[PDB]
Amino acid sequence: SEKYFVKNGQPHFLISGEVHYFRINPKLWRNHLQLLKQTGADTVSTYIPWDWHEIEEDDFDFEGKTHPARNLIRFIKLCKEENLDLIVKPGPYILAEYENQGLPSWLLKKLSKNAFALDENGNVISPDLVSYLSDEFLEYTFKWYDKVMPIISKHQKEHYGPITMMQLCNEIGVFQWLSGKSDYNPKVINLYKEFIIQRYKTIEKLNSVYSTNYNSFDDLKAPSGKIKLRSDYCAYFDFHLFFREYYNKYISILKNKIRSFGINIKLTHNIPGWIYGNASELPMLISTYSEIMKNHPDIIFGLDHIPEFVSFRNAHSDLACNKILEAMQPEAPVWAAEFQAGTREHHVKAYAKDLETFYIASLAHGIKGFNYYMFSQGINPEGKGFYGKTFYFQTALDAASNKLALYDSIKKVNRFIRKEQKDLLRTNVNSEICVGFYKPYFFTELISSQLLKEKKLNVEELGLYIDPRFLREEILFNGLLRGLQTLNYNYDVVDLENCDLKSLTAYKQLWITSAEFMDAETQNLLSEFVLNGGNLILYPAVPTLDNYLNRCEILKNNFGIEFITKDSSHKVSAFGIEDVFTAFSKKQIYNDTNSKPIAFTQENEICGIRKKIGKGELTILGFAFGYTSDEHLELIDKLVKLNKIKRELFVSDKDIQFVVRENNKSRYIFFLNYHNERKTFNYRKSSKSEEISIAPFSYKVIKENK
Amino acid sequence: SEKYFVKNGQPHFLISGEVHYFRINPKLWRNHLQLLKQTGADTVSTYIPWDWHEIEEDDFDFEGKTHPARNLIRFIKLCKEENLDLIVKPGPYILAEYENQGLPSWLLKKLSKNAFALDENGNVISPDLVSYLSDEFLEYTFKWYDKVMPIISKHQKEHYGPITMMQLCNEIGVFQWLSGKSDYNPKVINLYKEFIIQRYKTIEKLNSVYSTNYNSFDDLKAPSGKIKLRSDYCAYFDFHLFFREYYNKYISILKNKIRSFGINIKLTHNIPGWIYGNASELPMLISTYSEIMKNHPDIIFGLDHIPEFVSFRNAHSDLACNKILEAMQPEAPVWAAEFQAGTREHHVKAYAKDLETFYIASLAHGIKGFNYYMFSQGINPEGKGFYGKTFYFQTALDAASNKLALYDSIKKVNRFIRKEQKDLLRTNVNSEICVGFYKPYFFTELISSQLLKEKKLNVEELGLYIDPRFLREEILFNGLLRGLQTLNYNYDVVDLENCDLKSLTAYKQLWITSAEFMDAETQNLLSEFVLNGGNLILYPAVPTLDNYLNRCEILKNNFGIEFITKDSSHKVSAFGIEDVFTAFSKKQIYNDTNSKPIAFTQENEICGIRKKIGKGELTILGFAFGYTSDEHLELIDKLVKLNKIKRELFVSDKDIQFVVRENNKSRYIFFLNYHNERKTFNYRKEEISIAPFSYKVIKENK
Ligand SMILES: CO[C@H]1O[C@H](CO)[C@@H](O)[C@H](O)[C@H]1O
Ligand SMILES: [Ca+2]
Repeated sequence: SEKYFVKNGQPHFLISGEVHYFRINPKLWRNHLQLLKQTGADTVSTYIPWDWHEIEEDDFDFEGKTHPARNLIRFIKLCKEENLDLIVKPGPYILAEYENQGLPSWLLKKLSKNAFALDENGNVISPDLVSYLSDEFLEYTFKWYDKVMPIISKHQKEHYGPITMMQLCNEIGVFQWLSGKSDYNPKVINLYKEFIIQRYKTIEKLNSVYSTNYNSFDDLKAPSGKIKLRSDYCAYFDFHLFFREYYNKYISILKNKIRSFGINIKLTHNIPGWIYGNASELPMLISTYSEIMKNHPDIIFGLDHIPEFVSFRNAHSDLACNKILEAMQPEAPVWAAEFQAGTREHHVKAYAKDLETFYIASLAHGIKGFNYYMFSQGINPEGKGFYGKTFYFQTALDAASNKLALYDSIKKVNRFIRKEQKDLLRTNVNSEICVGFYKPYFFTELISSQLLKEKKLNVEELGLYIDPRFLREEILFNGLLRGLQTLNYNYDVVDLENCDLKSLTAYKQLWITSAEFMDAETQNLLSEFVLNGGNLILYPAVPTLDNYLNRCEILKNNFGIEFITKDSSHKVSAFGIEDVFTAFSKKQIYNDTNSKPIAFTQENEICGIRKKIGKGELTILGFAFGYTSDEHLELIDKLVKLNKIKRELFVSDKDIQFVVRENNKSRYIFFLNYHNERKTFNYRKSSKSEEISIAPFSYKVIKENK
Repeated sequence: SEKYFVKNGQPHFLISGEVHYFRINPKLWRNHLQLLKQTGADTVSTYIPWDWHEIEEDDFDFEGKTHPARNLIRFIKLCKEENLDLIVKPGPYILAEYENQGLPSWLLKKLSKNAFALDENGNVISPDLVSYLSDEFLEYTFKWYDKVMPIISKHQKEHYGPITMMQLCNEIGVFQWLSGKSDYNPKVINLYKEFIIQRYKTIEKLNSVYSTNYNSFDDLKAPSGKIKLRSDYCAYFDFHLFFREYYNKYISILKNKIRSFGINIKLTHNIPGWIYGNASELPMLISTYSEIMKNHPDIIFGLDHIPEFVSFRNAHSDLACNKILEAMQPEAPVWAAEFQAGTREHHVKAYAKDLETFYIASLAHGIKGFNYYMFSQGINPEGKGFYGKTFYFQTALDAASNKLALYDSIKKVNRFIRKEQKDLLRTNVNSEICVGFYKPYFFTELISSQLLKEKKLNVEELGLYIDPRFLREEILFNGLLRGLQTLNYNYDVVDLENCDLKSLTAYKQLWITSAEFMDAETQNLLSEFVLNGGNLILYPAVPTLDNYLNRCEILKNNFGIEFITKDSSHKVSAFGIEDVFTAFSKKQIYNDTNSKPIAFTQENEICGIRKKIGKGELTILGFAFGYTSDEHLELIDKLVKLNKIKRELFVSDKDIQFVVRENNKSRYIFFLNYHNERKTFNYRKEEISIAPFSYKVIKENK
């Protein structure tokens, strides 16, 4: 059942290293490639920068005619001579801390104003930020493709060349994110108007959903400014839906152009979202790719992991991100397109002894392939560095090809991977818990994010109290998922959109973190889940509204629930745990009918119940908790034990993390110490104990035959 | 010349541990105190919560009549029996994750609406947030003081009781910081109007400074909402000055009440500002106490240090805070009133091996005393915790007085401190670099902060491009100060306000991080400094405006500077360093008559010059850099070397931090490894290995 890369009909662990030929003395390219191969890597990865190769308009150099490091053709031939497969990434954007994010200086000087991303006042957001579907931008992008794509096509694996994969552009939308200023370019606003007319057909239908009074579609403007009315929320919701279709149109245009050159290799894209060493916003960015992933089964998305350090402060980010990619892309392996090696920022250190633990933790956490980014340091030639002359620090090789401390860490990890990959790639973890991923709670990058300038969404002005970003960051990502990982309970994540009921029936529990709104399809799905025999844990709210904040009481009615919303102390009791601190004064107070009351407010009013419905079980908690106290871990533990779920190991130190991965042949036990303490502990299988000592911020791996 | 606590006429390192009697079973009070003493700690510290002792209106229990943990008198007696001095903190606010931040529930139910802090519409901001100068709030505070202060008075050291210091209230102004909201209670606004009338005298004078069109003071409304006009910036600037006076009025009323009971012990206050393990906002909180510090030489402010971890990610925060407090409070020792021990937050781990290294780094960085907060965990009685049942985790003792991992680390550090205190407390570092602290750049807690989600200050709307918070956080705190500490160059900080020219002449360089605005007094000070023989480094702007954004070009004119502001690539070259990334497209381009050009834009326009002015030297850079590349460290190193300043040691590993502390007889070398790497190195003016996130201290006789 596992998804993994295959080479010659056998499991293959993809081990790539990033080596920027354009930032390395070409007399040293062969030494970099040999030293990468000698770590057991099978692949090398590089950007092909448009700025570097189209040196002036219609003046192309791929042969080193004008600068030796423009000799892409020679770099491709060296990869083949040194038995490395090649990933190529020709943009048009590369970012890569390259001046203008990779776009030619001559291009950005020549483009007219209507090629750029524009704010609502019509001003350029950034002199290096184009509008993706600008006619002018795509014409010049196509002329760049006309020159680089025949080279890529010629050198594909099917023609005995080394090229196995190509990335389209780079982290689509990472700029509408890192300004939260969204693109109000008129090509964009016109496509949005077409989208709305296609979605609603008549202004009367749009007015019935939004509760607006427009006389025609000509009166409807792109939403801007703060959300003050439920009608503003509806307009922005559709504007988020529109941006997902817009990014799908962009990548669709690039893909159709590439395929016309006879390029049949695997196409990729890369997911941004780590900043300052955690990834709690990454799920919002992956949600922007929802329409690409539905329409392009042949484009594999990989993660850009930037942990910066490896401790309890960020231990849950990589696992929650790996699980959420698997939920949105269940038919392809989970892989890291960019897998931190060294640091992009001199002042933000990357220690070999941290990253080595991150690499092993990533294996425990189900990664199936990765591209060390950056394996080799670079030096920017010709002033091309966005932020300074040196590209990356504390890498595996310096720019001169000297081995640095990280080289032996990568060789060690790669050696274990090559020894074990045949069994390790086929291992699963036994997850008895499924956590639901409700994508619409994530569709807020225009109105609510850690990066956005202006907070545009204030749910209280809409008569709501549960903010979808607060729910998905603090109750779900930093709360439930952090809590389950800390307690060593395995979970899977499932996308609730078009979700097959038969996928959900394998789990002992389904956990749904709900706001006051949820679409009829999902309310119906969860109703059927419980009636047919499922066990559902649902908090902090029974929803009563749909995605447009119109009445939808399907789940409430199907579960026989009556409630009133009342103010009380933040503290509740639940399952006999006193002084559980909850996020809101407002709580759902349930009437006790045909139920067991299991949580109480300070006034002893019922704010949680358990009941039997058809063949299934329902636990509802009308209050919000993440993981900000010890009472929160005790509560998660109690809820898991309601269905007699057990950890795989008894471990004497509750602060040790572990993962058991197994197939029919092999069992791997991964122990992870995310803490600055040398820990001595003992363990045994849940169905004579072994003693282990583990260093600070370190790991152990045990293999068992059978 | 050093400032330090004294005991028996000798230097004394103040070692206190926080132990909340009201959160510990009283059968275990003695065991907690004995275990604290056995670490070498000399003092114990606690709040005395108003809510806990005035159990109903005018019903006081200090003797455990109604709950055994209300026996304050017994706890004071145990402190004396167990040979510990005591710091008491009776509020009225204690915060301390205590319900209602320590105020009685019966008081908050009874107060009239006009006793509360109000929003601009007259709505109560929070049911536990009083107006500091409310007559009804102060009447009830005075009735609390009338019961608790005679007990404190009787138990002073003077009367062979254990009480040696007392804190007034707790983190005054903290609620306005966390919310970004000011108190618009009409009594506060009337005091603001009196402040403005006092400052300007006539509506004509205020109109001339603000460019307003008022016919009288009656037209004048307290500022609110986003700053759109230069006149709104002016009004908000004086609103910040007003709150600094308002906090001084409040602490003065408490102080005078306390002194009326014959309480002659040392009075204290505490400074917050750490967020997620860094402290780049704490200087803004120091700045809120400017008027208290000028008017109360006898109130010692201590720091609340909350590092959470110990690495290169936050290594610079505690030194920069200790140096700024020394600048603002030169006649008292720098001490930590709340010195992290364990963690307030279960999910935010506090490792003994991190905190041990933080404690030794704090000695390197000039700390003279501290109070481990929390030495002892607590259990909230009777649901009185703001949060869950437990108060703090990973402390030295759990609430039951079980020893935890931190206990042995604190005992080890305290043993070293007691062994070395007589000499270590009398050591200083030799700073040849002085960095200017310009308080008006910090006066922004109501309009621009890390906690204020919706920014009210947008300098581009005012025709400015250098934001004072960006400057003070990224160019100063996380840039210059981080860079100097990383490069192992000693610096001192100086308060530029009413600054003595004679004090600046000890230094070989003065570094000024300047926005486009600077008051006439500071422009004149820097003018006189250079003309008299000083070496000034000034960036990223020669200022041309005063604090009210009215023309003021004293420094520009006295230095013969001309410039045009022009847009160019972010990257410049400086002192032959190529590809120096700068924060702004806009840069100052200088006329170079009588000057030497030393920095260039991508098109070779002059964005930095050196010049001789009178007996002194000027280096002006018309661009902003912090520390976000290796070129930035190269540029700081070149600037320091312009005046032949040298590090004290050659250390073979540049990523080892050191501090040399000296007096006439004794030298201490502190080696700090802020990295996850075992490092081996040698040093000279001898080959040593230091574990990850660890330290080594070397003694040299001179
Ligand atoms: C500009 O984008 C870069 O920085 C952001 C913010 O850290 C990352 O999320 C992203 O993966 C990286 O490519
Ligand atoms: Ca001149």
